[PDB]
Parts: sequence; C-alpha cells; structure tokens
Amino acid sequence: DIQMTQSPSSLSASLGDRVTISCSASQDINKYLNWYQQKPDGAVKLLIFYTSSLHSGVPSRFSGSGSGTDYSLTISNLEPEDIATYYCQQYEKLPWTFGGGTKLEVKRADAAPTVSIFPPSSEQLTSGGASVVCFLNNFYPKDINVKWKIDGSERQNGVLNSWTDQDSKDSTYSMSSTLTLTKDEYERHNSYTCEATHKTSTSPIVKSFNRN
Amino acid sequence: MYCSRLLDLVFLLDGSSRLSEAEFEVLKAFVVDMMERLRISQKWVRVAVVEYHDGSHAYIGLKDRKRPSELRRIASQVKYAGSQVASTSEVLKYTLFQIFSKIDRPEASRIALLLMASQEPQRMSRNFVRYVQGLKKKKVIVIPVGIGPHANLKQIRLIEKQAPENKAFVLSSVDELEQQRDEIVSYLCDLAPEAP
Amino acid sequence: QVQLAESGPGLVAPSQSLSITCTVSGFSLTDYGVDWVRQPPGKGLEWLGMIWGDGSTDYNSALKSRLSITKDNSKSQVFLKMNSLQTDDTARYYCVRDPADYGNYDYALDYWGQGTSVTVSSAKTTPPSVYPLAPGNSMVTLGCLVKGYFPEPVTVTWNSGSLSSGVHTFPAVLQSDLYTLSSSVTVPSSTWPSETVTCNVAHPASSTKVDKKIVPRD
Repeated sequence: DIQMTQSPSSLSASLGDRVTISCSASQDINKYLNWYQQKPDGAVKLLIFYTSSLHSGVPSRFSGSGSGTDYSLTISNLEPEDIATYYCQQYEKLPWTFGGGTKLEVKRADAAPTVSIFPPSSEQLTSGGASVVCFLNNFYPKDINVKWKIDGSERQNGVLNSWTDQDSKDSTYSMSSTLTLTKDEYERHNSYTCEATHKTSTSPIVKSFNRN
Repeated sequence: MYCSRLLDLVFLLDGSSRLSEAEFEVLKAFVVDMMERLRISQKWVRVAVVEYHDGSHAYIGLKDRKRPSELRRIASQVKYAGSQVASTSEVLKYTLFQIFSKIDRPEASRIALLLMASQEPQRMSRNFVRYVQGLKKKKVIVIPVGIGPHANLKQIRLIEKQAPENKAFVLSSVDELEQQRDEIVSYLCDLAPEAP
Repeated sequence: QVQLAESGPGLVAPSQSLSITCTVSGFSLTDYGVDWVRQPPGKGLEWLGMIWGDGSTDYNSALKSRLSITKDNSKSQVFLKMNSLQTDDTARYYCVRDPADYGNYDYALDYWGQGTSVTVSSAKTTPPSVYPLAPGNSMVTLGCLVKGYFPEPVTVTWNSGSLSSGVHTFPAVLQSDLYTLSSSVTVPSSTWPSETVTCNVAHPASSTKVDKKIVPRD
C-alpha cells in the first residue's frame, strides 16, 4: 500500500483566496495521482486526474501539478461552493490509496462559546439515569476543550462529546458534552460544573448548578 | 536465407489451451526452423526460449552455453502447457525484469518475439503498456506475432504504437508460421547491426 | 446521463454478509469498470476493489478475500458481496465508475454514486428516549437529549420546524451500541417560558415520533 499524506487536514481560507492543498507519496508515483472533492452534503466528484487534467465540467480555477512524490491542487480564487474536503489518490500500484483529506474552512472573526449547562430531566432520573448536558455554541476557531467538575473535582469518565461542522451561515462551530451518571452517583453530589477553554477567553468560561 | 548479426532474440511461446497440443508442436517447429536460420552464438545471435501461461517457463537463456544443435533440441522438447491463461503482461514483465534486468550485450539489438494466440483477462493487463514502455526504455524491440482468432489484437495494436520498430505479424493459424517464417527472420535480422 | 445508484441492506449483523446492488445508467458495463469505495464514519475514503468490463476483478488485499464483485451486463447492475462483516466495516459504500482502460492506463474514479450507509452491529431497533433540557440574558437556550436509540438516523425539529435559525443538532455518538445525540435551540427570552418551545424527534426505524415540550424546572 502506498501511503498518501495530506499534512493539513484543516485549511482556513477566505473566499477569493488562492488555496493550495498538498499531497505527498511514500514513493515515486509517476504522476499517477487524481484529486477528488467531497462536498459537505457528501457528494464526491473527481476534479483532476493524472496530476493536472481537469475533469468534465470542472472550473478552471482548479489546477493540479506535481511529479515524483509531491503533488498539489490549487484553487485560483476560492468560491463558496468550493468549501469541501479534498482527497488525492494514487494509481501507481494497487490497491488505490487516498490521502487523509483536507477540509476547507471559512475564516471569520474569533467568537466565544455560548455555554449552557443542563441538569438531568426529572423524567430521565425516573430511570436511574442522570445525564448532565453542556452546550458550547457558536464559537470560532474550532479548537476548544471542555472539562467536567463535580463538587470541585474533575471527571473524565462517562463524558461523551459531539462536535458540529462549520456553520454554513455565520461560519462558527458548536459542540456538546454530556456527563452521564447513575441517579445514585448524581444524587450523591451537589455542584456540577462544565468548563469551556477557548482562544477567545483567557479565563475559563464556567457554567454550573447546585442540586437545589 | 540466414542471419549472422548481433542480436539477442527471446522466443516467447503462448502456453494456453488456445493452442492444441498439435498446434503447439507447429509453433515449436517454427521456433526451431528459426534457430536454424540464425547464427546461434554468444558472439552473434543469442537465443532464449520461454513458454508462458500464468508464469514463465525458461527453457533457454541468452547466456546458456550449449551447442546450437542442443538448443534446437531443447526447443523441440518444450512441454505443452494448455493453461486457461497465457499472460502477455507477465511475460513482458518477466522479460523486462528478468531476462533484460541488465544489458550485458549493448552491442546487440534485443527483440522479444511475442508469439501469442490468446487474450489474458483485463485485470492482468493493468500494467501492460507500462511493461512495453519499460522494454522500450531498455531498447528491447517487441515484435508481436498474432496466431489464431483469439490472439489479443488490442495488445498487438498497442505494442505497435509504443515504438516504431514494433512491427506486428498477424497470422490466422500456426500453419502460416512457416509461410512467413522467412519474412519474419528477415525483419528481425534487419533490426540488428552486422558486426566488424 | 452517467449515473450509479446503490441499494444496500442498511443494517448488517456481525458475522453476516453485506449485499449491495449498484444500478448503473448512462453507459455500458462492457465499456467501463465499476469500483467500490467505502468511507468509515468520520474517516476518509477507502478503495475496495473493482470489476473490469470483461468480468475480471481486482480486490484490496486488506479485505482478506471477503469481497466479491460480480455484475450483470444486461441488467446494468454490479453486485458487491462481503462475508464476515465486523463492526468496523460500518461505512458508507459507494460504487464508482472508472474507465478500466489499460490501453491508456486510465483508471480514474470519474463518476460516483450517492452511496449507501451500512451499520454493522448486533443491536436491535430501539426507539429513542427523549428528554427536555430546561436551563439551570435576552436569549435563552433550550435542548433535547435524544438517548439510547438504534439504528440511525433520527429527525429532530423544534416547534415542528418553526424554529430553525437558532437550532444546533449534534452528530450522534455511540453511548453503548445505541446512539445518543442532542439538539439545542436558542430563542429570545420573551418567547420562553411565556410561549411553547417543543422538540420533535422522529425515528423511522421504530415508526416512533415523540414531542417533548420544554418546561421550566419543577
């Protein structure tokens, strides 16, 4: 298997920008490289084949180049619909292998997370279940970390995190964190804190509730 | 008539059931009739004989130091292999990486006489053109000789297109082998340099 | 013109097999090849194998000979068959056309299909347990915890679609071979609790449709 490497997996750009995605091969692949695009709705299409040939209907802002082990795709001027994930693929030797992919992200002004903590619905507790939910909404950049705290002590077991992809309009990101506990462990403590740590704030954006 | 020049000729015999046991004898005969019209010697025309199915059976090597008579005999004693598939890609690949791994005799032309009567499965043709181009890059001329209505015509045309010297001889049956034997030996000889 | 549509099982129990038919259109299967590529959730693309115009095939050695690709030229259909499916074989499977032209060494995956999702697990159709999330400013954020369901997917709306601009539905994660996702909605404080904010969770697989109105804590 020839290993295809696409170093940046995330690439922030601004519409109009000229973007270049790199793909390198573990060995010489004699220009037998193709470029694919997977839009946010999942559609996959071939953009460039044999290093630089554009596929039918593909706009001329896309161009590919390279040889030996290094190849690249270039978008002269970034159009909105160009926001997607790009994969390079070799056909020098079977089986065909793809690169890890590079997802284009739209640049925007930093934004702080709008953190909201939720105690378990009584109906849930009615099933010996106690899930504390924490929403970290509309922030930018995408990088963020959450931390759970029960009565001051941190907890990293029983926590499930889900992140959303960049918002189509407002270009922010949102993530959810859920601390699931047994009704018993839950009713055994009082303070439940959720801490967001993001670029926009040097002091932890804390949220919490006491079991009153 | 006869060839006294610097040449390294590799006979590649289709080893598929596409050629009956009797038809393969006619093929082997043609090959021996050829060796009879070549000046077999390490200083003139060197010969190698290989039968090909899924793999290659090398009966004679260009470096084999055996009397011509011995070599013609070995040729006549090439076992019939009626395999369901004779991979041309695999033989060219074998010719490229094995036979001509190194070119010890630059003063000699190199010709791969691809005697084919079948057509391999497409999956086996994946690197076909790449192997023919690799041969071209060692200056190994590839002469395709189609035999019968199952000989891969695509590959025959494809080989002619890779290099100008790759001339094809399309025969309807092993019976035409003899009729054209002389024109074939002439062409191959003319692709070789005489020696001083 | 050129089209390729997948028809899969949707679900597959471990040890069992996957059977997907690819109905192609706009071209002849004797002229082109057809590949199978899958994408594991949250992962990249993976090439499985393909079948040439003549019927010969090529498979990814990594599939440990579990894959079989056959086709029916007359019915413009290519069949994928995979044995002993494991959980990590869960992925969206796409059938993609490719020239399969060794004459030009042209094997680009020129036209893809929408794909078909395949979840491989022993879990059984469980409906989701929907829980309303009421708060612990000028805007208020409500939520709906959709827990313990299977298989995917669910359809979470708020106020039957009336509320959307302030809605965030997060990707489902596996809590325990059962999926859990959350949905949040932010609205002006003047609208809740004074007015009703309800979340609607549909789960086709269970023919279930729950409505959970967000009520201030008791």
